Amino acid sequence: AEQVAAERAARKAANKEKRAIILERNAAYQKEYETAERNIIQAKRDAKAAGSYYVEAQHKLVFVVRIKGINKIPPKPRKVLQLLRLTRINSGTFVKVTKATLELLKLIEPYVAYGYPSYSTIRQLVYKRGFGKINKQRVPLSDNAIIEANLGKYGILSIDDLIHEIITVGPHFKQANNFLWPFKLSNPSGGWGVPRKFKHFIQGGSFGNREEFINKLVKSMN
Amino acid sequence: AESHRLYVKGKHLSYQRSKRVNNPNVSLIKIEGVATPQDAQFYLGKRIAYVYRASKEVRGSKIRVMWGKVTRTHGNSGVVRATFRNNLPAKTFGASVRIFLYPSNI
Amino acid sequence: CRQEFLERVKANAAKRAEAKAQGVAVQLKRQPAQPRESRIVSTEGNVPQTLAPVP
Amino acid sequence: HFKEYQVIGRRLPTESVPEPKLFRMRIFASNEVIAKSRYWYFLQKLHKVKKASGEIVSINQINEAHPTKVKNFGVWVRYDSRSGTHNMYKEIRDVSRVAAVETLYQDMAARHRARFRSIHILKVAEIEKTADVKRQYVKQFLTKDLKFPLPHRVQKSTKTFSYKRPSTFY
Amino acid sequence: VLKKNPLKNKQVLLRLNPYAKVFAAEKLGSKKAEKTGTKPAAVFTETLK
Amino acid sequence: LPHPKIVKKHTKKFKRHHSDRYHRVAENWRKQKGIDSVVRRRFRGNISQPKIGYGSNKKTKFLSPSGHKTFLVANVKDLETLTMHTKTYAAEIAHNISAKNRVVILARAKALGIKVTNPKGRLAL
RNA sequence: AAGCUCGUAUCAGUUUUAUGAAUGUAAGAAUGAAGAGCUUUUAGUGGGCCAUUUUUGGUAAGC
RNA sequence: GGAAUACUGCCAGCUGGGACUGAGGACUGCGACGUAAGUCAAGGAUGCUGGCAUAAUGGUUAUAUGCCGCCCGUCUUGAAA
RNA sequence: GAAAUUGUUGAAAGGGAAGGGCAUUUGAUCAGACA
Repeated sequence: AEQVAAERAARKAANKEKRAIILERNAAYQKEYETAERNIIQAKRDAKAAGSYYVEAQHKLVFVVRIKGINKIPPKPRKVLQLLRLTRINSGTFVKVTKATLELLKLIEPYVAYGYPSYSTIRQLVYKRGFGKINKQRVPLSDNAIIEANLGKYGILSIDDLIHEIITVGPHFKQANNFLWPFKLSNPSGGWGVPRKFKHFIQGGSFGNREEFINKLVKSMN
Repeated sequence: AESHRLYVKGKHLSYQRSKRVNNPNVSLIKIEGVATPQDAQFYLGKRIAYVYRASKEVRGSKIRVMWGKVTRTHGNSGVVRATFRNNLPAKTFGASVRIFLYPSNI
Repeated sequence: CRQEFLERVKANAAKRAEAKAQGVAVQLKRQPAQPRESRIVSTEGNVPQTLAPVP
Repeated sequence: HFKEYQVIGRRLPTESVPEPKLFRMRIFASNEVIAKSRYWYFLQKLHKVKKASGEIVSINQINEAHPTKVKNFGVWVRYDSRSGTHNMYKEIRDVSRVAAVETLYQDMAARHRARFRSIHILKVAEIEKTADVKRQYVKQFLTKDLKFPLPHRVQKSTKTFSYKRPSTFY
Repeated sequence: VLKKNPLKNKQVLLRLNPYAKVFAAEKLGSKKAEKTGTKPAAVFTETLK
Repeated sequence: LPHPKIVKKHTKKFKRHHSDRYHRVAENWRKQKGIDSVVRRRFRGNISQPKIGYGSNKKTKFLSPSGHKTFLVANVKDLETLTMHTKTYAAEIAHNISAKNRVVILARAKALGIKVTNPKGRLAL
């Protein structure tokens, strides 16, 4: 029989072409992030030079990690935690920040530790704890064809396109986020820092908004 | 002449435990001359042997041995955890246990 | 109770006619209150004046 | 351990009122997030505003000007108690403002049982000229050629058994 | 059949993300930037102190 | 035949509660039906119970230490069934087979190369 | 448990916006889920004790 | 004026030590290196080497030792009793 | 010719309880593989 190497070679050519498209996309995203953060730095410096003040653009993305057990929780927040897919303790998800989502966060403050993620944390979360909801069935990522097969409908064709849709909160954020199975994190490597976990972060605890120290926290949980 | 010691003498203190539940699978060992967690990092992976003396001569010796490796530092005083092939007898809480110098990273 | 629905559907009828009569990016959906965008606020006349519990 | 923060806010720019008065204050905290929260807490007390009505415009770490010169600080403090709130003036000799407020917070907890949420730091000032330093325990160290010993010193043991019977000379 | 993590095991790191070769080659994480002389004004300095 | 190493999960016997206390209560396992039993509500320091978690590995289930499934055999015609499956099954001569017939089965199993688990059964000299 | 539909846009102890004198509606808002509806019938079940927060009465004090 | 450094954050930077794990069983896939052929840390352990070959594994068992562990059944009640 | 219950012989343990679970030492005893 024919087709033994012919269709194989043609498939390999198609693989090389698809890979090259992903490469130039990744270079474009890399240059995008670099120039973006440089713009924030330079605009800050220019504001100081003008004798002005530069406010930053408010963060449009939070990472939420459940801090408490399943029990002795009122129903008003218990429903909310199911809606943010925080089903067990240390389970984490990304949330798009709106007026609708911020009050959901305010209801569950004693039960979660949330903050604003950097690129490095999201990159490490998706590379290590990356799992997809393919019809169901928590599929491990490992291959770019697995991402493209489901999310090629929404443009996304690789692992870094997915990360791009997460951080630069895009037109198809809902589908990339809901595709991602809620991250199952270990207890933090260095410990929680605090003696008592259930005080607010401002008053020597873990729960509530920490804004930037979620990067230090989640990277140890990862 | 008098000294033939090629190991560091140490004491089997206790099992790995809470207040109410002991885990016989992990035994805590104090190595002599070690006072920090930093010093005991040299001692991880090294073979410990508890050398005891039994009256019946099994295989041409009245001396019996239990082997095990040091696994991880335990606390802030240089006491180290240890996992043995067969666990230590629990009667050996405060017995001399021989921490050897192989396998060497020196 | 549903006083806004019928009015916003009438607005949807106005924005569907405007959709057909123009090279359009439609957007008829209400989007919730977004995070605040960056701005360079100048302190030339309006000086950043100090305060404290003096009292 | 502390850090000084300049934190500003100007109740969000709306219609008919553009560019409000930018309320600036110096806040001692451990990090940026606590400083921000403390600033909102102070604003709600200084006048009738809220967290949602305003915005943090600039948060900035104020490093100490000369962290090598020993200064004579005087700190105006007020704090909530078992009874009503009351003013207090404690004089602290230290190198930096961060370290001086640090010694104050630990002393306030030690002598008055006031935690971090109770204490309102009003004003930290350098006392430039000596003999204007009011407190006697600070004026105690401002004498000419101060030579004092440390009698009876403990020798910290690394082992359990010693072979000397220790000598607490100095 | 088994989950090989990226970050460690550089081979699966190159399986995903073909740019990883180029990123490592140019260093691109330890990338230097050009300096300017935009000094802060008198107003910012006086209100900081 | 190539087999995995055998992991048993529970080497011990699941003895009935208070089987060692009373003589009338057999050592044979029964579940404590009563609602106020500390065994049924699985307290700290009480006897362990048979549950499906203790299930043996499917690839090494029913296997003797040698990696053989034991198979009871009465006579030659039943032993001749394991001609093809010599490294999977091993013969077990039934308890009631006479000393006259055991020598027949042992010689025949030596010829076909089928392993007998119990020689020395009724083989006194 | 059984049959017949749709496996869906059938919805949710949740937030938002708007309508209103901590509860009421609607949504071409958010977020979450593939276990939805309709008949037919078949077991068990029909006590309460403790505590937190609202609120009305109380008094040496509990309440 | 010209520098250093702390702290904070990043590196798809490099280099050691230690622990537990090796599931699967001809080949398919995704990759990397190579001028190509071929190789590989890339769809889950192989290579080399030694002692013993029996009571040395291990089991059953009597005891010792560390830690845990109310007496079952019924009947009450919101519970224990 | 069972158990309850008892005698003898051999081993072991035992300072105001005993029997039970996890783990091991010790003593006793036993299974294959080397057909």
